[PDB]
Amino acid sequence: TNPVTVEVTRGLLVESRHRGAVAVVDGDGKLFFSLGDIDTAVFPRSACKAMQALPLVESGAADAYGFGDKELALACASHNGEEEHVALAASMLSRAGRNVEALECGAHWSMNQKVLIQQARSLDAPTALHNNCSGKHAGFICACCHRDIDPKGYVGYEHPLQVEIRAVMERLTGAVLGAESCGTDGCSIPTYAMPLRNLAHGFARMATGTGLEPLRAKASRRLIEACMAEPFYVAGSGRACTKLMQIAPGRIFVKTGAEGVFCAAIPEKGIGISLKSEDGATRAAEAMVAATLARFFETEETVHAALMAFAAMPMRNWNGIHVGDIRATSVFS
Amino acid sequence: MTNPVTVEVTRGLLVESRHRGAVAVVDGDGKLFFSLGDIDTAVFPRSACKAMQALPLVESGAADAYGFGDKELALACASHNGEEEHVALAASMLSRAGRNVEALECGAHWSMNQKVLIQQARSLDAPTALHNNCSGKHAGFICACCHRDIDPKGYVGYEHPLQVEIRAVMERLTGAVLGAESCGTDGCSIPTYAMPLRNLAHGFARMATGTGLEPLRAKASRRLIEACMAEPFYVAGSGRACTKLMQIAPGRIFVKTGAEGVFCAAIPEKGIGISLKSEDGATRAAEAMVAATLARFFETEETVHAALMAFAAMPMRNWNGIHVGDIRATSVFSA
Ligand SMILES: [Cl-]
Ligand SMILES: [Cl-]
Ligand SMILES: [Cl-]
Ligand SMILES: [Cl-]
Ligand SMILES: [Cl-]
Ligand SMILES: [Zn+2]
Ligand SMILES: [Zn+2]
Repeated sequence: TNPVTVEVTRGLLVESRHRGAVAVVDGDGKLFFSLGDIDTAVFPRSACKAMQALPLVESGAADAYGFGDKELALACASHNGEEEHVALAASMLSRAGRNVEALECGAHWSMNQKVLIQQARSLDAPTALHNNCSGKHAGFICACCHRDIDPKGYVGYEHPLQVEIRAVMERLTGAVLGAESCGTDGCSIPTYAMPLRNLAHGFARMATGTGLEPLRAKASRRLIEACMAEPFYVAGSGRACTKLMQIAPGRIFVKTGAEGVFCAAIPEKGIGISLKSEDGATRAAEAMVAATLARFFETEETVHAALMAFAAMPMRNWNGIHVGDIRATSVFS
Repeated sequence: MTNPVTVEVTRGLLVESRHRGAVAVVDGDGKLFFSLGDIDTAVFPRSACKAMQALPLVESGAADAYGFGDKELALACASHNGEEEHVALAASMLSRAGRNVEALECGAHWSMNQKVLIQQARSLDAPTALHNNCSGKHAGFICACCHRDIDPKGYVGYEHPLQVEIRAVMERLTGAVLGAESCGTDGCSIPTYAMPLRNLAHGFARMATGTGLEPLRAKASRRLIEACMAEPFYVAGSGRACTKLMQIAPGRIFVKTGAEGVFCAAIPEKGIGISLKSEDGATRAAEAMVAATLARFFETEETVHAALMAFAAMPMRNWNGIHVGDIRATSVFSA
């Protein structure tokens, strides 16, 4: 029965309240911090894209097509459909001998307002390349092509790619990922509900290598380093996931998920983080991931300060007037 | 007292996300017909109570002096998309008070509606104060001031005669105490007074019924509610919940959204007022919750009930158009 994790104030008062759950786990699976119910299956949605990109790396497809940090970042991305994202994804497909028509994710306008205005002014309609999951889906197609697997139907539950992804995520998290746990994601691929505890543990393991074979440990290390090295390619302009990974370069891994999921790691402390705003609000998940991270940087005041700017964000109206704050509650203390 | 789960968002076989909330349904006499959760704790009505804020426009006689039909009264009660028709009409309402866009103190922003925003972006460098979802309410405020020879400059300020009047009107409609402690600044820079959901609902029941109101306030309230139901495009716009909900049973259902997951409603013919809040402020929950609450009163009107249940239980389709799960008001709305 989940505690209030974020308050949203106006004048002297709380106007809105979010409840959520948080799991912080080390490489060995030891629990360092928890809020609310970390045992009920939650859909990680986009928060677990890095786990899904392991096939791209472990298959040798990354090395074969000359993917560096930018390409791997995109594979792990919910991007804004900025031209830089669109041209990188086209490039990943091109090097595999494919193009946009291979994408099975469908098209949508940026979920960033500033980026949508630019799209609206430069395009008649978005393409599948503008889909926030185009880099992941381009990873998928590249993984298939490299291995001589026809990418057609790569979204299918019993396509060999999704078979491999399910086995990989079972191994990382120790969760049972089958029909019971399964739903269709925004891009038409499977997403697998699992306890927050197991999702945090999966991330701790990618972060530490603990419990993984060398190949999976190495491929996990490359994916995380790539996201922290090219955080723009994970999200883009004005995005929480990009800015959070610019506070302490190379030290903090974060990834947003649809419906208020966040995953994080701090490799150097060997911890994985997962959390869920019960109502699925993004603003709550952002404030909660910042408050949770800040616990581990209390001794580093400029990093703590930067994190607290997301844990306690001012809101201004259309005239620029401060009206209240979105703030993580004292349960983070 | 903890708020019950009012809305579930499903994916595959599971609940993906849950919203908690509160609902009050009150008649003209203040009798409670239906409630969920805490309807006693102060909540900010935000734009949900624009119809009450429009009383000075009508009761001053400003609406009649400036030739306002149902469209102008609807816009005055509106959180509109900033479509061409809303922008022109706001501009007309100001023009009749001897004013223009510079008179507006609400500031500018791009459309609440994505499709309208794409249109705005393609045809404008930046939006003006006229494009602001509250520009009709603000044009009304300025017109009420100009008609009475009150200087509209600083019309947003707490002790400006308009704001003093709005507090007095809203205390009379709601029976709520609206002072400094309850006050916040709204998205449009005017005051917004947190009050119990029960008091908000009662205020709408009284506008809906005339019960407890002096003849002039009773008449002015009937005019505002009628205009909103007569011209629901002007209350919101293309694609909008508020417009579509008032096109289900033309002239019979009043609704209005508020920022942070508020809805207010009335069904004048059943003598009832409705208020509600998604505790987490989610629009999608408040929409599901107002549709389920309205549906309770139309169960034997199968076309209307079905049309309302299309908002209370709604399929989610992904970018490829595949059904992935539902946004559904829970069963506490049937019990
Ligand atoms: Cl996105
Ligand atoms: Cl392994
Ligand atoms: Cl650093
Ligand atoms: Cl003008
Ligand atoms: Cl009265
Ligand atoms: Zn996706
Ligand atoms: Zn307003």
